Amino acid sequence: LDEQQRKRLEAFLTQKQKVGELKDDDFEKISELGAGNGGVVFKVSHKPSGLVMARKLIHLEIKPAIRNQIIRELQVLHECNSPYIVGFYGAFYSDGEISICMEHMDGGSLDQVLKKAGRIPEQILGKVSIAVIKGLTYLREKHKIMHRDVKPSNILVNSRGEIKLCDFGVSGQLIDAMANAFVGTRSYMSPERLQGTHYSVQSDIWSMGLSLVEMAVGRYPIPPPDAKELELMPMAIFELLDYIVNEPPPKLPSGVFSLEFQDFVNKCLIKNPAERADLKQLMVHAFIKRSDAEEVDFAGWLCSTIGLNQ
Amino acid sequence: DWEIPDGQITVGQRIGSGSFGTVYKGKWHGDVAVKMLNVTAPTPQQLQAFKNEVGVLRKTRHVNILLFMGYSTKPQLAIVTQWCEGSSLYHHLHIIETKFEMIKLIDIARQTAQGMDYLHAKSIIHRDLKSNNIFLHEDLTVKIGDFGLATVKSRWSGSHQFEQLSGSILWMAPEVIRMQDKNPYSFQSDVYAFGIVLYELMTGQLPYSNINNRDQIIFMVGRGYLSPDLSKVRSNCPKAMKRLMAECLKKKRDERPLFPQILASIELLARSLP
Ligand SMILES: Nc1ncnc2c1ncn2[C@@H]1O[C@H](COP(=O)(O)OP(=O)(O)NP(=O)(O)O)[C@@H](O)[C@H]1O
Ligand SMILES: Nc1ncnc2c1ncn2[C@@H]1O[C@H](COP(=O)(O)OP(=O)(O)NP(=O)(O)O)[C@@H](O)[C@H]1O
Ligand SMILES: O=C(c1ccc(F)c(F)c1Nc1ccc(I)cc1F)N1CC(O)([C@@H]2CCCCN2)C1
Ligand SMILES: [Mg+2]
Ligand SMILES: [Mg+2]
Repeated sequence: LDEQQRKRLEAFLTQKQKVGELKDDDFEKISELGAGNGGVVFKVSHKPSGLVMARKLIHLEIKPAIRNQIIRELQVLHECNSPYIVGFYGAFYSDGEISICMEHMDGGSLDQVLKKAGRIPEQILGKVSIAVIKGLTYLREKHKIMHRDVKPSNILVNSRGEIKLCDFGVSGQLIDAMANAFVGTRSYMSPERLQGTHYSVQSDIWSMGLSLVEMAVGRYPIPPPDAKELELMPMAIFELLDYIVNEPPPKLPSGVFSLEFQDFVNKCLIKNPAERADLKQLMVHAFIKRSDAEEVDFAGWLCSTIGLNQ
Repeated sequence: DWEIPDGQITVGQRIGSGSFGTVYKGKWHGDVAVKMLNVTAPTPQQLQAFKNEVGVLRKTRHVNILLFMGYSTKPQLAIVTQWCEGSSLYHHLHIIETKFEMIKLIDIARQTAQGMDYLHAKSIIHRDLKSNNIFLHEDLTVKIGDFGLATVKSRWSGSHQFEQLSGSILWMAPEVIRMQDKNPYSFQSDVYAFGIVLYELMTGQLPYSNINNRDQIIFMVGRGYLSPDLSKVRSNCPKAMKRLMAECLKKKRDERPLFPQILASIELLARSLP
């Protein structure tokens, strides 16, 4: 890995020893970090250890047998320990709510950031894609875990310039139980997965690509920009899903994005999950070879974009 | 004017968020259910259409229908309905796993067509029939709540409201999924819902139990490619019953029966029952 990463990975492990049983009365609410369409999240202080975490709260109505399995299966996250994966402090059920406790990322999700930034630069997106590719790999090799839903609000980022994956599918029950609860308006579901076929990291890669393009232009790219709004530089959910399956994929705009980057996404967004590139290939693409070579000040760009200092 | 004064409701414990509100247990001449609507955009055209809709719902009285006790605009837009003592069908079937007797299952379905018929008789489309909206008052009687309210199950931008899929989809007829029709909500979109409810009763499961993908379900049901696996009907469910369920579940909405005939089938099935 790296010297500075091994500092950060052990610094967490040691901050995690000061954490024991997570009791709900062991917590002080600081601020709300926002809701989602499954849970709501709080920045919180763990009274015993003194740490500061994020506490995702999922209020579900499921039979206890299932709940007890979801909790069992979330304890698998004590074993995810990559610099590309958000840290995990514990998970428990109390008072009708599953709590998942994780490290605070003070930058927020890339979605929060994309709204603060309009569109995101390619030099940046480059260093993001490197991170996601690395996180998706770390989940497939060492855990045989498919993320199941790569999207900008599931990538987190912090003022030390780290880019990390979160909200990934480590308990199938929990994904399932949350989705009947609140159907959204958008969809990162690859077209095979919408038709019942599942393809290991191939269906995640598609989500990534889509997310790349959304961040790159500043708008969710289905359907594509209506010719005129492109030069500026509502849809029914059943129809987005019909479009994803029965229409060509989205593409970057010409000329304003590098040839290497328009290609990287287009290989990501192939509707056939087998022609679509895999992790081995993306990792050694032109656009990644270069963007890895580019030295970019990520933390400064982030803190500038949020309205903070350095 | 069916409004209640501001400081009339003693809003209490927060209970849960649904497809179009957050419900707090209330106090108002006895316990109530206060649902704080997600539409907190009280448009001029809206507030007069929701006022009109509360007019119709206020005068709907039936033993299998949840009492619509009126509404509130101060603080924000709210709704007061009878508080149900006792758990919802969904909690019974899928959380507590109440071991109902075969005859009682039928009678839950009978009492439900019973009520749903009254709705359609008073020309009310439910739009959102699911087992979460059927409570078992003192475990005996069936009470159907969360009916109507089309004007606040969508959000508004002027005098036009975009109808959004919200909440859970398992009960949505395929024409409601697609949203491609004029008004896709119909007496058969309600009947189709009822069909899924029957599936819950006859199988003890929600449909599409083997698909942990939501969007997959949406696409496939809308496109006609997916419908409930009916072999999962428990072994001792009346042959006459299974068939009734499949009529409601007909993909093309116009093959589905209406509640007048549905309720009839059940009572026939009830009577002739060892
Ligand atoms: N560990 C975290 N640190 C900081 N912000 C977070 C963290 N986890 C989530 N958030 C943010 O808090 C808000 C709500 O969290 P979350 O439920 O994860 O959002 P969501 O992804 O849009 N919902 P979902 O579609 O169910 O995944 C969002 O604005 C997230 O970006
Ligand atoms: N009249 C009521 N009395 C008591 N509990 C209620 C009442 N109405 C709803 N609830 C409960 O309130 C919670 C959520 O309410 P609700 O907004 O109706 O969500 P939902 O019914 O699951 N979906 P939907 O009704 O289709 O929007 C659940 O725990 C219900 O059992
Ligand atoms: O909240 C989750 C989530 C779902 C399944 C699961 F196992 C999880 F662990 C989840 N959360 C989670 C995972 C790892 C870390 I580190 C921290 C976490 F909070 N999801 C999946 C989600 O993003 C959406 C909601 C349902 C539709 C598909 N996924 C929200
Ligand atoms: Mg998330
Ligand atoms: Mg209800």
